[PDB]
Amino acid sequence: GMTILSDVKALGQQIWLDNLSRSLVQSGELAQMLKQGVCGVTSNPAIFQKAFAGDALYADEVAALKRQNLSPKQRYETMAVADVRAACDVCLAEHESTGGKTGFVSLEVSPELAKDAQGTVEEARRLHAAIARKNAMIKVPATDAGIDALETLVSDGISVNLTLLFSRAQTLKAYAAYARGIAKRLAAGQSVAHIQVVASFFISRVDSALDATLPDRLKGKTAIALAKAAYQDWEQYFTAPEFAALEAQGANRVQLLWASTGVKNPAYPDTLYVDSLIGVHTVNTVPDATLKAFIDHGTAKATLTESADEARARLAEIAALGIDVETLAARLQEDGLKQFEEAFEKLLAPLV
Repeated sequence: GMTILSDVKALGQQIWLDNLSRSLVQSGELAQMLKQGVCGVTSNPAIFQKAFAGDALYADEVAALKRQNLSPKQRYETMAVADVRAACDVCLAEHESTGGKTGFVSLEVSPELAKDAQGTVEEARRLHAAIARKNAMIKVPATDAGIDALETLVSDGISVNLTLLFSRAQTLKAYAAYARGIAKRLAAGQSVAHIQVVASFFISRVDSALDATLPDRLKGKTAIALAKAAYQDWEQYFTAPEFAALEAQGANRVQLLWASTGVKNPAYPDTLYVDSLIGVHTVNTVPDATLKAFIDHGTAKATLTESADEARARLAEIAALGIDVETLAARLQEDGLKQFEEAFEKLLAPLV
């Protein structure tokens, strides 16, 4: 039942909604969710493409914006920033109640900037200022350029959702860049306690890529094993003396956020990813149908750290089979960027 969301909070994990639309906010539904245990919102270009295509409340907004001399990208941004700002207002009470630790809404920069660090910094600063809310996170793909940009944006005091992570190595690079930006701010005497970063590590895409050619004992197990190993890396990185020296001064840890947690293979229970990845100091962002499934028949248990030994053994067998998870991660990130760009171009076309 609905109290499972509160039960999961007690285990140290926030559950966010992986969807955003003008009607979700305007109808009052998002505000009711924030009272009933949803703790934040994520968007991406595919989410907006579907929202703009299907939500009736955009029609008048598009007609108004087509009366102005604006590029399709600025039409999109005016609509998207307005939804994000309205959602931030709904989530603000929650955000402020925890000292700025919860109640975030994420807006992703243009996919065409993914390999341009300076362009990414420029757009992220601009969108941060345009939303004008302390609980907005700018979402930035975790390419090498994105990790460069992350260090700068953190140095600038901006909260970031680093997305399209599939790699434990790349995630550790992101932690190091975060720590460099935090260290810069502390050395300059600037505040850090309100800077929040999440590392959105994708789940279902890994199993979708590998399962058809895996042996039976491994089907539907790789993504969870990778996530469990990533969380052990996280514990080790953030408790080490180097980060402890920063956390003593007010720095917040990065938190892992499980994304792509809707189950895509009907051979697996629809709550598989949410049930399997609950642990302290994490987030899981879920599409509506997965949130519904988890409320109905999910289980709140501290599963993320269970059986870490078996996770390691499975990842060792994945390597034994010749699957290089780092090569896979790069390919999955590249594919996700192409897919997001496809969705973005599809949403721009009706805005010309």
